[PDB]
Amino acid sequence: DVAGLTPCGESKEFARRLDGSVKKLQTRLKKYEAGTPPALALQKQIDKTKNRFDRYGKAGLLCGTDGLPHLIADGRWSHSGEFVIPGLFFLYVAGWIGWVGRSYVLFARTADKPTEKEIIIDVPVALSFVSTGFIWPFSAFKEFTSGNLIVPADEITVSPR
Amino acid sequence: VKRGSKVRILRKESYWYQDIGTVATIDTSGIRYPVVVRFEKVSYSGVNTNNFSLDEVVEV
Amino acid sequence: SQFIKPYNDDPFVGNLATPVSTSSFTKSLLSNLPAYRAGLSPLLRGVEIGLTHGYFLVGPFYKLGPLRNSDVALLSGFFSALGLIIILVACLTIYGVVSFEETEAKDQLQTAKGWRQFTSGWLVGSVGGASFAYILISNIPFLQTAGMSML
Amino acid sequence: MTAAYLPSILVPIIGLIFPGLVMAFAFIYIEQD
Amino acid sequence: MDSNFLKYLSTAPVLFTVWLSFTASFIIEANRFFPDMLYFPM
Amino acid sequence: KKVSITVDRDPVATSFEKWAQPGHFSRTLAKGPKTTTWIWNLHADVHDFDSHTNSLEDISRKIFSAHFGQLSIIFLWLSGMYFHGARFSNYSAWLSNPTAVKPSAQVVWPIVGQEILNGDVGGGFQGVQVTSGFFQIWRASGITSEVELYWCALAGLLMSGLMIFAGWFHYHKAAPKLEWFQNAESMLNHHLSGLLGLGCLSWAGHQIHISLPVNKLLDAGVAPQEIPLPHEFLVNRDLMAQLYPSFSKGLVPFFTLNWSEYSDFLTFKGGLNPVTGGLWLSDTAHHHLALAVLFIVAGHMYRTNWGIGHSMKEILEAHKGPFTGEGHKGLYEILTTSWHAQLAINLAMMGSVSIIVAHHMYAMPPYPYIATDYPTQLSIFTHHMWIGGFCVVGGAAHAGIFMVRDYNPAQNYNNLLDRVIRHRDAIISHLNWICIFLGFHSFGLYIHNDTMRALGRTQDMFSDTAIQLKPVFAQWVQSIHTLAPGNTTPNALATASYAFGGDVVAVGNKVAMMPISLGTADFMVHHIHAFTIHVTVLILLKGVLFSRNSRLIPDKANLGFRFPCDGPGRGGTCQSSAWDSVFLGLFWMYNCISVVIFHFSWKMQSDVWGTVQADGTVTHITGGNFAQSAITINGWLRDFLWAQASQVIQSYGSALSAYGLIFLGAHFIWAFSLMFLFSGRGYWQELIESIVWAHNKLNVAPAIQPRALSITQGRAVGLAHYLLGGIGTTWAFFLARIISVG
Amino acid sequence: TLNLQIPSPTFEGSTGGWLRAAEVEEKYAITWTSPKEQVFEMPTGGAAIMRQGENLLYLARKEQCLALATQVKNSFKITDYKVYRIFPSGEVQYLHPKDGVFPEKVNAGRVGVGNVSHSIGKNLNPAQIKFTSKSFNG
Amino acid sequence: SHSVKVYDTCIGCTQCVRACPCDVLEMVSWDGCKAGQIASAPRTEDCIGCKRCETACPTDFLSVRVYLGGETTRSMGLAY
Ligand code: CLA
Ligand code: CLA
Ligand code: CLA
Ligand code: CLA
Ligand code: CLA
Ligand code: CLA
Ligand SMILES: CC1=C(C/C=C(\C)CCC[C@H](C)CCC[C@H](C)CCCC(C)C)C(=O)c2ccccc2C1=O
Ligand code: SF4
Ligand code: SF4
Repeated sequence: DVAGLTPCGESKEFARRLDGSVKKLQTRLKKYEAGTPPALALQKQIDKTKNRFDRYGKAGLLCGTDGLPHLIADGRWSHSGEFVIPGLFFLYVAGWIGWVGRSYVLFARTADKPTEKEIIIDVPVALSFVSTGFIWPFSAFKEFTSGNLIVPADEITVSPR
Repeated sequence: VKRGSKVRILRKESYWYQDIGTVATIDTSGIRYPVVVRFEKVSYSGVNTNNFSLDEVVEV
Repeated sequence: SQFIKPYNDDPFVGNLATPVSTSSFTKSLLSNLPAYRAGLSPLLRGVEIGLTHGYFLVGPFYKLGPLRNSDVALLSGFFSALGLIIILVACLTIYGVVSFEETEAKDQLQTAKGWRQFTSGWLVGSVGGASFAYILISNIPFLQTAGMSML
Repeated sequence: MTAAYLPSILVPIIGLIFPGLVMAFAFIYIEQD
Repeated sequence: MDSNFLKYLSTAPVLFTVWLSFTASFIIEANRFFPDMLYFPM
Repeated sequence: KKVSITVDRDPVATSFEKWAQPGHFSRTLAKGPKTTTWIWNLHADVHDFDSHTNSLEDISRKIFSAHFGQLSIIFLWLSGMYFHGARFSNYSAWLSNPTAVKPSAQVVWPIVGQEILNGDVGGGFQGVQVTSGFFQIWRASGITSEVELYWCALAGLLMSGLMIFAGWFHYHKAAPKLEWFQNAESMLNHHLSGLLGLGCLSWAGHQIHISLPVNKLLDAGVAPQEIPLPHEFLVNRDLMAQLYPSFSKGLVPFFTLNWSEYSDFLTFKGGLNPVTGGLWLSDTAHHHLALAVLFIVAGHMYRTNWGIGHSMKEILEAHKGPFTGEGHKGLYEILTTSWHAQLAINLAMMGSVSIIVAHHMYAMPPYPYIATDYPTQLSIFTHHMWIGGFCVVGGAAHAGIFMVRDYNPAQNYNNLLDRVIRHRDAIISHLNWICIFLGFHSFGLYIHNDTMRALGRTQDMFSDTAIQLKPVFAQWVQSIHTLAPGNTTPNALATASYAFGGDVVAVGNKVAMMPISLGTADFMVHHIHAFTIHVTVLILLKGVLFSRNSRLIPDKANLGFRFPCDGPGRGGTCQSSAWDSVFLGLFWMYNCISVVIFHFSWKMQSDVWGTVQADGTVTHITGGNFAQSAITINGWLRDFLWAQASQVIQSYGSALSAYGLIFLGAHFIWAFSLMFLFSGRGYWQELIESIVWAHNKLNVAPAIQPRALSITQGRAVGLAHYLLGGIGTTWAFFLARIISVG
Repeated sequence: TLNLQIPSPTFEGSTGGWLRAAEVEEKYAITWTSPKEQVFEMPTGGAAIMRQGENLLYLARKEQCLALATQVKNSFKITDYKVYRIFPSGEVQYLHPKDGVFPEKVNAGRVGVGNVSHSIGKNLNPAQIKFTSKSFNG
Repeated sequence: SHSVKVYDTCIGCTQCVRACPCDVLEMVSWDGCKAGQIASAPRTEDCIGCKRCETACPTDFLSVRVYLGGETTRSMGLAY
């Protein structure tokens, strides 16, 4: 398909991986009596293995000759859920986290003793800040455009050149 | 510059170069560095005050 | 009754007077060694020291060398001991060249002429002692097997 | 090997005589005043 | 609630441990109820 | 009276105020942070009580209560081990079939596929195999059910609560005075006679009255569920007297000194129990009873309120001769005023005792079915070896701390300490020379043998089929100890251990114990051990003796125990403190214990551990390769390191795969440690300057100014991650290998 | 001047004392007066007891003598100590305090050595003073 | 021998002279500071280079500076 890879739902070596995993769990299952809790645990592991391989085979994932799913990350939408959309989810969270941390830093400078606020967190104020992060891109961009995010170079300490 | 003012440091070798301090005392005698400036950030040696000349301090 | 005292009645020098360092036996043994014995030229000090060390140098080379299981073990061991003797003589020569300035004094070890005499004596004694050890092991079967010939 | 005596002549010389003289003369040079 | 005990609870190591355990519990329960998420499903 | 109880009531109010003020204990730290260095200083010096105050009484009270807190933690750990044995273990199935059921007392939850770590350990159970040896201890104690383990866990929890309550009471409500702590004679009398003596007596009672009948029934083949309860063994004298008839005679032979009547349950048999492969429990019962008698006798030595008893100050001051000046005068004041000297002595002794425990426990297995449990043996030997080495280096460290801080030259004039200081140069020079001699004539033998085997000269090697270095003295000692029963020990049925010589004790077709011969390789590795121990002694003793001053730094005591340097001057004075000597000696302790445990693992796997099959031949795990391979570094590299690491690197997809993961992770962290070890502070501080500029550009610079870790902290962090990585690598490799093949 | 006949503190000796370079290259001397006989720590390792009155001691390094001086200053309140340098030829060079007044106190007649008339950030770059004997200070 | 320089940012606190283990620095009269004194280094042949004076100096970036140079018996701290 892409890059000569085959879909996992028709790959014979993907089926060989699934069969090998199922037999490897079943040979452990063979040594326990039916109804024993290890037997139930092993059968649950077999069910999870079968469900995982079934789910992976019907997802449009591409499998190489090894028998494992291979991710496509060139920007194409047919694999846009493999790298692009989870990454944006991280981009949602991480841009949240730094922003609320930045907000707390701007709060902490205004206190009587900032370092005590640094080691001993103001928990209601911190919870307010971590609540504020849900609209972080627009808030951060408005902070940037109003000159409150970037400071000029003449107010930052630098070493002698 | 005067007593109480916030000043920026233009001494290149200083730890607080382009940072803001508060003037604590201006000596009137013929001292090369008569402006005592106290800083909120401590240096690497743990001090937070230093003497500077008139041209090494600019009011903000 | 204290057995450990300051060295030379100086408490601030970096040494202590101990039974191992300053007893009568230790002083007698050190003063009777050729390196410290009075009335000896440096040449004769070299001769005695070289005879002793060159005599004992033959043994390990003969008994543990790569040719020890061959018929020429003693000859190889003596030749190796002689090569070690020549190397040590070169060490003595360069030590005396770099350590002393040329002075008239020649009756002390720590002079240029005295050290050259000591090196000459050490070479001649080392060759003589190694040759004597070679002769004795060659001519006595007890030394060839290091005592298993009695069993 | 043509001129097979040359390894057995030169390898002991290069490996024992050359470094011994080099170390001795370099010692004399670096320790003299 | 004693205010000094609350201030001790508001210290960086205690809150750090509690928040990282809370985050780990989110990841653990998410992977328990929705396992094997190699991908965003289409 | 002179020995009395003095206590101050309510000295410290119980409050949460200082809980909210980090650094309250230190006047420097109570001002609050300005740099990130403050945080590290807060966590590094917190339990260093003597640097916060000069009052010895408050320091001693803090020490006493911190010891109570540690005892509470240890009791909580023991209660946890008993509870996890009770609820999450296969202990009954192991009790039914000890030779075929792997002990396991840890069960994982299935979350991300880690349920694969619940391996098939036998007995219809799945879990993580445990090697702490608790199953054998509980079998030796007579625990036959998990209900008793539940009750043991409850007792441990109650004792943990009692210890933590005692800590709170004895610091915060009733704190003893300094005069109470400064009774060495009373403390030794009570701790010798009451702690060790009555403890040994009560455990001998438990062994005789509970452990012996239950274990005798277990070795006879009775199932655990039909064995009578211990209180039935207490009250039914007939039930005991079927097994040990001397109990029919009661306590009359004890009080009438007719003790040989008790010869059936107090024995001196020696050797090992053939059914279980452990020591005879009657031998242990007489042993602990004799230890109880000896300790209670030793606990009446020291002078107290009544006139009888020895005075240790008089004993110390009486022992002086012509070679030693004032002799042992002044040491009693040192050990009754400085806590650090006592910590040095006690850490040194606990480390040596742990090492003795490791040796004497592999060689004489004391528990039933622990000898053929090869992972348990390897685990407890390696663990107690490491604990012993750490405690010895800590004794040296805290000796150096005493030397820097608490030593007073005015009170130490011409005593043994002063004379040791006054010939420190002779000591360090002679020890340095003997260390170089040991290094040459031990390690150059391995290098020489590697070169000879590489040069194709096998007849020039140091081996048993070549020029020999025979360990004649140790072999002679082994011959004496094998000949000892009936000649110098007439009342012993068997030898103290079969490692000196004798028969092959095998349990369930696996070797419990066999003779351990000593050849050229054993000679070389024991002299390697002597070399490494002498070099560690050189480092630690040189650090201790030069802790106060040297020819380099004449005022080193003013700088303190722990400083990075005295500047780049005098050529460079880096790592001049005693702390840095401890820092290097920890590396050398790691090397020494690593070589010791490698010798142990290879020698037991090659010459002792294995399977017994028909015609009485013993097939060892590695087939006797130690004699010809442990004489070269290449043999250690290939036949021990390369060969036995196959199990940890092929463990993926099995129950031991976690060890492989830990193997890789330790390999990671150790290498990460070198980033601290090889680098210096200025580079990281300037990089932190650039990162601070980056955070300043977005106005997100913290108020607490970030600083690089201190030079001492850089060394300590590198050493800690190095030790963690190396010990974890050896841990994973040893455990995966010995679980797989043994 | 250094009185060679001043008695020494009572010391049992140690291995930390001065080596051959003291009698060959240079040696240092420290004298001081104590109000009583009292035990002090030697800077070379070990305890010695100083006598009441004057005490003369020989060391290998100046820093050892000044460490002893600091020790007796902060532990015995002795400030009259004098440190001399002695050569094998017998010439004695008085070292500390050089003009009789301790160096942390200003004394008249002292001249400044090594003083630079600008701040440290006004030193020259090496590129001005490469292939030139001009100093980096200006 | 090491080279020790004193720059005119010195405030005359006498800490560097008190921190010196080798008696290299001393305080001389000066008019550039309120204390009326400046540090000086007349005895840099005894300087070992330990930089205790630089550690002791309280002025933002140091007024007393030690430049390590040619090593001698005194500067190497050799008792032999
Ligand atoms: C015979 C009396 C006796 C006994 C048994 C002990 C026992 C102990 N002392 Mg000790 N001590 C005594 C008298 C005694 N002391 C006296 C008279 C003094 C004053 C001179 C001291 C001063 C002293 C100091 C200063 C310190 C100790 C410490 C310790 C503990 C060492 C750690 C250890 O091995 O714990 C494991 C051993 C155990 C037995 C664990 C159980 C712990 C509890 C407390 C035992 C209680 C037994 C009880 C009396 C009998 C009930 C048993 C049965 C009838 C149910 C240990 C619990 C150290 C410590 O850790 O303090 C907290 C310590 O720093 N002692
Ligand atoms: C408030 C949080 C915060 C924010 C917004 C930033 C912002 C920045 N950091 Mg920084 N940093 C922080 C905390 C923060 N830092 C901490 C705590 C550390 C110590 C581990 C570092 C260590 C660090 C290094 C070593 C580097 C940066 C770099 C950077 C820049 C690029 C982003 C990056 O690499 O992030 C990656 C961030 C990290 C690897 C560390 C983050 C640690 C946690 C996750 C953040 C703290 C969250 C905080 C606890 C929330 C509490 C608030 C709550 C009370 C409301 C950017 C200026 C890089 C740079 O210079 O790029 C130009 C760089 O090389 N930072
Ligand atoms: C740098 C080049 C080089 C190197 C590494 C070697 C290496 C070797 N030669 Mg060889 N050789 C070389 C050039 C070189 N050769 C040249 C150019 C000639 C022609 C004259 C020879 C002729 C030669 C003979 C006839 C023999 C060897 C032999 C050997 C072996 C033993 C060493 C010895 O006795 O040297 C002896 C070498 C010489 C006397 C000639 C000097 C080598 C060149 C001219 C000098 C190069 C020096 C270099 C550029 C500067 C180094 C500076 C500093 C690092 C010291 C060894 C494998 C011996 C052998 O076969 O043993 C198995 C032997 O018998 N060589
Ligand atoms: C490339 C340099 C080089 C060369 C050519 C050799 C050559 C040799 N080594 Mg060797 N060796 C070397 C480097 C070298 N080595 C290094 C670097 C080491 C240290 C790891 C060793 C350590 C070593 C050991 C430990 C031994 C040898 C031995 C031998 C000899 C092999 C056995 C035999 O048949 O001799 C039989 C021996 C002899 C015929 C004696 C030769 C005596 C010579 C000819 C005297 C010359 C003295 C001197 C060079 C004169 C000039 C002085 C001047 C340099 C100042 C052989 C002559 C073995 C041996 O037999 O030596 C006793 C042996 O035991 N070597
Ligand atoms: C009986 C045990 C014992 C006791 C009571 C003490 C007590 C003390 N020691 Mg000592 N020490 C000991 C054993 C002991 N030590 C041993 C065995 C060693 C050798 C390693 C040392 C080495 C040592 C040094 C080198 C120093 C001390 C110091 C101190 C003092 C302050 C300690 C402090 O504040 O740390 C506070 C507590 C900590 C910093 C916690 C340490 C955490 C460690 C480093 C990491 C643990 C890793 C963990 C086990 C595994 C995690 C891995 C996982 C993440 C995968 C205090 C008097 C210091 C001092 O100032 O003395 C005057 C000092 O310089 N000791
Ligand atoms: C494998 C690496 C290695 C080696 C070989 C050494 C070697 C040494 N260390 Mg070291 N060390 C190491 C790693 C190593 N260290 C590491 C990683 C640390 C980290 C903390 C330390 C920390 C450390 C401390 C803290 C101390 C040492 C000490 C010593 C010396 C002990 C004396 C001795 O055994 O002499 C025997 C020499 C050897 C075993 C080296 C190999 C020599 C063999 C015999 C072959 C000889 C061949 C021959 C010379 C070749 C001639 C050929 C010719 C061309 C030159 C020795 C020089 C101690 C010391 O110096 O006190 C005496 C000491 O105090 N080291
Ligand atoms: C890397 C390194 C540093 C840098 C280490 C920095 C300064 C300290 C790192 C501590 C971090 C901040 C805490 C643990 C990191 C966590 C994984 C994530 C941080 C969590 C934040 C919320 C604090 C040194 O300071 C250093 C000093 C001396 C010799 C070698 C070195 C050295 O190698
Ligand atoms: S480097 Fe040391 S010896 Fe030199 S002037 Fe500074 S403090 Fe004095
Ligand atoms: S320490 Fe610094 S500021 Fe103080 S006198 Fe010396 S040079 Fe001047």
